[PDB]
Amino acid sequence: QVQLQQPGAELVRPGASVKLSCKASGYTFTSYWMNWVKQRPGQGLECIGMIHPSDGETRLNQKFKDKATLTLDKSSSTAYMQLSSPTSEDSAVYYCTTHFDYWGQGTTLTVSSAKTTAPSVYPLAPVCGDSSVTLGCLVKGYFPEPVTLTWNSGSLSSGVHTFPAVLQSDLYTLSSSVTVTSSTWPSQSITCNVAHPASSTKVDKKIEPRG
Amino acid sequence: PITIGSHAHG
Amino acid sequence: DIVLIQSPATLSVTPGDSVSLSCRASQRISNNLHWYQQKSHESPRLLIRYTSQSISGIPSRFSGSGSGTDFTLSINSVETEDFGMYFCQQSNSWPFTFGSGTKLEMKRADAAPTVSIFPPSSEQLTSGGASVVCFLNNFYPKDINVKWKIDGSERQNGVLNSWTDQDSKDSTYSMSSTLTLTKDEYERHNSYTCEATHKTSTSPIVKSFNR
Repeated sequence: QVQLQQPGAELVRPGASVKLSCKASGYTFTSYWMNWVKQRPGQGLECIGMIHPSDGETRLNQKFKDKATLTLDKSSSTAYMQLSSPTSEDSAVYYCTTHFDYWGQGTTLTVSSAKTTAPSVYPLAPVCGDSSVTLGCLVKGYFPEPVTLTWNSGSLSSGVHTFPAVLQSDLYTLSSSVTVTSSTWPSQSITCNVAHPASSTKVDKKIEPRG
Repeated sequence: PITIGSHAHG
Repeated sequence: DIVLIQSPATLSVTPGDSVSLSCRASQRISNNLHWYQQKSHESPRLLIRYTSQSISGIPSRFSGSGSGTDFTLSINSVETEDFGMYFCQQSNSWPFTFGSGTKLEMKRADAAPTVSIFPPSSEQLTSGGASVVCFLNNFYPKDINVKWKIDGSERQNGVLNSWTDQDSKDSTYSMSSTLTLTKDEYERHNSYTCEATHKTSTSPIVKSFNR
């Protein structure tokens, strides 16, 4: 079967070049154009360019003429797209697709100067002296994605909103809310648990009423 | 010259 | 470059409804117009090529029409699996360009947000940073304006906003907004307010505390 295999994620320091790969299988590699598409999440799609593996004929979008370089390693049926001098505007998902019918899963490229960094995890109790109660957990200053956040080790799963992480000045912030009846908390305990595989950390923070 | 969808559909 | 204009931005439907999505081109592109569907966390999928030629296996409720500068995607009776983003793309001239997308979402009753404000935790306040968190939960439709006020005056920089996808079970949206200051600055103001304006009311929902 036709497959276009892309890594899920790449991390790059600003100013350091990165090469993304798209490994093709299950068809004649030299019979179809290979296209690269950029998408900033929640935003639209942009054609970066295309290369035909027959002879390496390349068409670039002028917008990327100083940013993107398309190459191949035909012996391994792989197409590459190299980004020069990356900046935070280059953080995006990048797809390879042949004729816009078969698509790779996309590579999430993140540009940051950060090292692997465990999050600071903060319990959020309601305003001091303030039928339902909403508690929160703030997950700040980490790198890279992802984290796994749970409440009461997963046994508290309803009434939860865990928000997508947002990268800002090299680090991610995420938050989660949980809503329970006022007879549930604080009479029963509620704790936010946060695992960050890249740092091998798992942290618990009990939500306590403010004094 | 590229035909959109021609890889999967000719 | 050829510009593609899509409308509307958002279409809110009940399963069974019929819809029409518009794409208009800045110049004649003949029949060289394609439609894609993109679901959350997925790559785009080719739906219709060359204006009206439906892709093998795409349900027959989908059809495309138009020519020259004016194109339409029709969905006969929307199923829940049809919710997501729809993009048009022209391949008349290089660089191939995409429209800004139409989001097809599930219609439900208008709902005001449940708003909750959280002062910095004492844990964070042992650090040099201070974040105030506001959760705006379970509202509909998605359009919402959130302001942070510090001693009555609006502050926009150092704000980090994150939005959930439409909830698959109740069709609402939620948003988290985080205002971060240095601890030193935080301790030099008293009043912190999160203000939400949503179509469900003429007056904003205001949540506030004094430090």
